[PDB]
Amino acid sequence: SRKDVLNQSISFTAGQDTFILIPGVAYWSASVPAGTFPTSATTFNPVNYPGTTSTSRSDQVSMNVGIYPTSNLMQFCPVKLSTVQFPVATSSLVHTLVGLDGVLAVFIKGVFSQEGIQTLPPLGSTGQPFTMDSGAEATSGVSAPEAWSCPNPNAMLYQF
Amino acid sequence: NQSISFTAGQDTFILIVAYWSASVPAGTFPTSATTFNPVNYPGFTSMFGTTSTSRSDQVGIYPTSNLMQFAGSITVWKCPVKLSTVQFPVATDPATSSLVHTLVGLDGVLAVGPDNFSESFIKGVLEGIQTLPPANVSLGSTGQPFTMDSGAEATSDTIVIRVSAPEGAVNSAILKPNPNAMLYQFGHDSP
Amino acid sequence: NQSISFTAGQDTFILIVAYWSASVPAGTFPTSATTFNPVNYPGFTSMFGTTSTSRSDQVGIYPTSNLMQFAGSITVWKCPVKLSTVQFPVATDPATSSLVHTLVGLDGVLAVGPDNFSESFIKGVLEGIQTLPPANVSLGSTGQPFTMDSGAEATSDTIVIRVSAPEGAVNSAILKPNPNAMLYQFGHDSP
Amino acid sequence: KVVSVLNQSISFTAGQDTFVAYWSASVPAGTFPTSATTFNPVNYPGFTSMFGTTSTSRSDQVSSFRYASPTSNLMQFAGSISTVQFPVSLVHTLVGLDGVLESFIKGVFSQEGIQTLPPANVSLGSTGQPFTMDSGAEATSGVVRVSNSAIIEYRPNPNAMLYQFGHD
Amino acid sequence: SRKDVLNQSISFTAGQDTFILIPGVAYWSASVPAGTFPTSATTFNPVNYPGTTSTSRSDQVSMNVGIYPTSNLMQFCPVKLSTVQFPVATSSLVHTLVGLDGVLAVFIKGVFSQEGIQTLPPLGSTGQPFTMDSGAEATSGVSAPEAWSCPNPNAMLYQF
Amino acid sequence: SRKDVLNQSISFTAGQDTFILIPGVAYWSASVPAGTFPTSATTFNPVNYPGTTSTSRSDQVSMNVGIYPTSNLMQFCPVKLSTVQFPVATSSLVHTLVGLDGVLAVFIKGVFSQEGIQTLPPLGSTGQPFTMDSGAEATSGVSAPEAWSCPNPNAMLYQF
Repeated sequence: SRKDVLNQSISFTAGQDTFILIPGVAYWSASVPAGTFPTSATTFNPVNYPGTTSTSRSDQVSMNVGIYPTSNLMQFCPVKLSTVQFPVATSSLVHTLVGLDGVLAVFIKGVFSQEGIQTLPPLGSTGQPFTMDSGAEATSGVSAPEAWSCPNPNAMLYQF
Repeated sequence: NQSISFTAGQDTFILIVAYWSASVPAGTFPTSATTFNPVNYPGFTSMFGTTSTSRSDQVGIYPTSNLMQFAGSITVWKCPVKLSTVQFPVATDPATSSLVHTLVGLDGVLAVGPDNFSESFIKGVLEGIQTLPPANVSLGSTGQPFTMDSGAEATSDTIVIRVSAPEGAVNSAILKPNPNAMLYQFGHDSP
Repeated sequence: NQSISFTAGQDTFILIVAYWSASVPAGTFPTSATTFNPVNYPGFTSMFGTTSTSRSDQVGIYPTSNLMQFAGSITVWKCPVKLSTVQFPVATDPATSSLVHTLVGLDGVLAVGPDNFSESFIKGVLEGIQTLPPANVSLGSTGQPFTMDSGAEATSDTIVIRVSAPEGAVNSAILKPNPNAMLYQFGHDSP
Repeated sequence: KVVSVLNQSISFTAGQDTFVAYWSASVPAGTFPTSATTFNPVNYPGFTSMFGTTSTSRSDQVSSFRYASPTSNLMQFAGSISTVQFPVSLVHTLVGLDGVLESFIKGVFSQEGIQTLPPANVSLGSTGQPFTMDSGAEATSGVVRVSNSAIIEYRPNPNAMLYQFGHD
Repeated sequence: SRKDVLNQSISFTAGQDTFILIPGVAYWSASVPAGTFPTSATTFNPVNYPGTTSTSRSDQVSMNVGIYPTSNLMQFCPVKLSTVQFPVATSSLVHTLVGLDGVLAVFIKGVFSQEGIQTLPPLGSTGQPFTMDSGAEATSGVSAPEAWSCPNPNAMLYQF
Repeated sequence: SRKDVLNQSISFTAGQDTFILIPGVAYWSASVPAGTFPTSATTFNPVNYPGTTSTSRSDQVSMNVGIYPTSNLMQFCPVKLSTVQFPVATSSLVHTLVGLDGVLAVFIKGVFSQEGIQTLPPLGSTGQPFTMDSGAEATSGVSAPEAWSCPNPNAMLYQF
């Protein structure tokens, strides 16, 4: 029933090739250097549509982002969330993510088209091409040369 | 695909990923230690690589026997196989509960089903998974009746047969995405 | 046309000009040295002469085996064969680059294809060219996997079989203009 | 059963008028190509894993074929958008090709031994080509004007693993 | 787009049996003696519709000839261009021509119905019944007892 | 019958004052330095509408050029062909050209309005203010501070 909007502002990365990707989480853009692709060393910590613990957030319970020029006129994969079996030398089944390999390999007009999760890897043994994250628990769950999308009987969304 | 022959005294249990021919002596059923192997598809290891974690980085029969060996059978029931989960509490330091995989409901395999094909032979008719169960976990913890072993991953309805080769029988037959890789340029769409 | 038998231990690779039965041991695939011969058509040498340069101067199967030898297979994929060209620079005096012929894309032959017929056997189912490659040029320069040798020209989809004769098997079957010459007076026109 | 692209940002050489994905050179500004010039082409991503690598590998995965078919700012920009035979013996050569011989802003919208044309130990003068193929190194790939920064169903082989996802 | 016409005049061969055959090249008629057929020793050098090197002519890029009496009233195969493999004692693939065998074996009213090439053989080993030619490079690329037929953006034909 | 067109592209001479002048020959522009005029030392070698020897070209046998900006928005005489008598100390009559004196002496919007010859001088004694040329035989017969115009019975143009 939500209608996520986020008038986000950027000063983009001059030089660094910003690779922008994409439920509260608004968008994701690890900043990669010039010409290259996200290595295993590359990571982003997201942005979120604003408005708990990572053991609580279950208490309560669509596309077409656009990018528009914040600047003047002269300075310029179907991914699913898998998991992993891995034998231990102490057997588990924990989360990993495939499909990121379909990200590294495939102006001013701009483009419009279209519990416990905090740290996923829970690299390399996970099979993820690189490392995510969402940072601290409370605050979260294009080359330069040199989000607008979309209970229980005791929590707030029940009325609407 | 290939062309096959079976040894006397035994019956083989090939399944429909469509190559695991478990085998026990003639008349018998699989055991706990019944633990077979895969003999892979036409063209497999190129598709999902030599690297284990790279396993998701792209995303009837007829006899070959003569006639005066008149002896044999085929038998197919069927049972559904569901890959499910099972936890177990283990007194580690501190004590843990490990959730692991299991195929369940298979036990129609180990016995006669009501539905069948059974007359003579000569007419003819996720990431990380290696074995079920994997290492360090007992088959007896699962309660699924047997393990099936992938082994070398550098090499690596559910319908099972029962072809019974009695003693002194020649039992022989003809048995059988991410944008990154090139397969989009091979990919045709859904109609 | 004729009626044939095959030796144990081997599998033959007959092709569809429709007579070149390459043969390797049982289970194996052709080699570089796999180099077969033609066994010609009904009535050939009269048509295109005994003279080499005069080669353009006019312009299923069923078994023959019994039953208690119950053993065998047929296997047919298919792959297209395209006669193409290949050059190569050779340090002659002065150094030359010789363009020569090659059949390319054949390499589906050397492996399992997805599409097939494979169950038991007993049911049944330009000017100058001599060999590919010709003389004085290496097969390794071409990269086509094998040579096929015409030999004596005074005697002289592309579909290949795989009939596998295992050890101790009786594997047997029934296998198969210019105005100058008289054939205009034989020639009927296109409809 | 048949089997079923480049995003690349590039700036062109200043003072140098510029002609798998593309194979075209740059001349001096206002000038034309001659016998001295070849071009090192570019590729599609990752195709070599699908194609082949060697000095014998064209035709190991796919047999044959038929062919269906501005990074700068407004302050620094400038500029504008077979076979021949011979005595010493047969060499391939593209024939009739010679006829190749407002301003940059508005952009453009439009639709083995074989490593050199003319080949190794072979001259250009017999061939009538103005321009030389080089194809880069064969170890990576192979083959069978703008004057300031800017940007097919095949007959397969059945052994090839691409063919387990082909269609008619 | 060409419309080759050639008002050709002949004084024919009295005695010698003239065997007249047939892209600029207008017609071809090796003159053979009385009664016989073209031997391997027989050759013609063509005529051409008028209006370079044999390494240049690529710079730029339909039937019914008739024969009409030039004289008074009392004095009187689907061929295709093949090539040849031949092993060398030094391996090549060079041009030859078959179908000429369909030429040697099958008045005044007259008859109307219907790079590097200079020397082809590049005889006998070629399999040609006889020897062509076109003569010098620049000037070219019926028994007596005793042609009217039918680019690149830098050469002249581009406008029409 | 020809309709010469030539989509010519330039990067012009920054600094050097390009003086652009004007049958296959498309245009002519000797590049002269800043402020000055073509001296005797100044020369151009032409461009030509594309598509022989200089003793052959007789084998076969209208205005309004326009100039249009190839570039962005911030980085920026009735002549007749005479001849010459000259006494020799060895008497001839060879070619020279007058009217070039009416060339040395008289933005972005752009302007639209309106055998044996290879080296002519065959300077100074010729009376030409400066030296032409057409360069090699086969390939041919506005200040920066710091062509679209318009036989014999044996050559190709005879049909059209």
